[PDB]
Amino acid sequence: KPALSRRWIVDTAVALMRAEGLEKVTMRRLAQELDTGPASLYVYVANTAELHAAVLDALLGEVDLTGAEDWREQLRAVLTSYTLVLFAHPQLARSALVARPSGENYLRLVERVLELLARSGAPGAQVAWGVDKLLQDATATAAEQATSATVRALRDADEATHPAIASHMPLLVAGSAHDRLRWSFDVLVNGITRTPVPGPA
Amino acid sequence: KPALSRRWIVDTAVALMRAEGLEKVTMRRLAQELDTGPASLYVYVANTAELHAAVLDALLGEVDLTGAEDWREQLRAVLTSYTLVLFAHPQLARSALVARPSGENYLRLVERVLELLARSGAPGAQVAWGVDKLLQDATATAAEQATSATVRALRDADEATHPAIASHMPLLVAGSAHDRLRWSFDVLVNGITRTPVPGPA
Repeated sequence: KPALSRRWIVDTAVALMRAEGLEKVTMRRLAQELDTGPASLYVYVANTAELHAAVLDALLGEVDLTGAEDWREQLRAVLTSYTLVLFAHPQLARSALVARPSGENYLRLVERVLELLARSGAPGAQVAWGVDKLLQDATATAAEQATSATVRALRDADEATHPAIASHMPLLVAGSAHDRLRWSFDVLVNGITRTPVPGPA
Repeated sequence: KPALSRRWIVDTAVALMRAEGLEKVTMRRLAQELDTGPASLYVYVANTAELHAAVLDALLGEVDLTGAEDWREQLRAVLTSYTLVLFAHPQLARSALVARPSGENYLRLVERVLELLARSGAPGAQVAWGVDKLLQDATATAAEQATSATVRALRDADEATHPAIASHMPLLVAGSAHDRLRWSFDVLVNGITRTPVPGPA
């Protein structure tokens, strides 16, 4: 008869993942693990993605929101360590696009990314929409990591029929995921700081 | 005894999705539908994500690679219609992060995005890495669409404990998915055109 809590449920999910994978972390396997039914757990975590999000949140307590002073380089460091936790758990990146974390560690990540980005001097609307974009970008890139046919098809596209593709090969398919992430960080920071957020559609 | 082909398998997947959803489009339901076994299909489509990618490719024949002359506005139009097909099929966006399409329609989308982006005058490395980023960005945003706890937690963060969050509310959670996508298109184009791609790590 111990009382069911959100904390206990997620601590159990975390332990289940480390012991058995994450493919094993289902609401039914968790209900069984807590000697209760799925309906009980659903009041705390509403679905699989909320549950993966809570587990991701837990894992984000490891990331350094202190340092490894100025803002762009330290921004890049936090976004990298966020990304490195996602690369360790690509299914959590995949689920984070369906439902983002909402626990203390994620709120702390966001507070910090916002703090650093804000030092750029850019207007507040751009820092607010920007940190969403910097987070979504790392998450989308970690999503693509193994838990290619496109690359083959691009190499085989005919210069005659697809001249823009031929024109841009080998670079269209070149670079490490690290190289691409070094580049889109700069692309995004440069764009975020320079692009005003318009009013309502 | 009709001969099995990639085209036939995918045309069947497409018909199965329209009739029954997409949750129903599995390799086993498809093998059954073609009076054959899963092993036969795997030579053509290696997994679920390759299969979703082929179905996404099919659906991309609808997108306008003609127009709705100059480059930035027409770029925005193609990326929008790509995005609108993804918003209709969010699980295809989700799977497209795991395995991108590789068929004729996707190669045509890429050829065209590349053509338009290239008119910016930006160096070729930036147009090559840029169209990947413009595509990944629309795909990540469509992934987040329903096939929030974060928003509640941000509204409830204490000014005292999370001042950067309070500072950036309501905008941190404001805007339509349309508003956000109008903005990141500009953010990305502005950044892509202005950020050189470095050499090897």
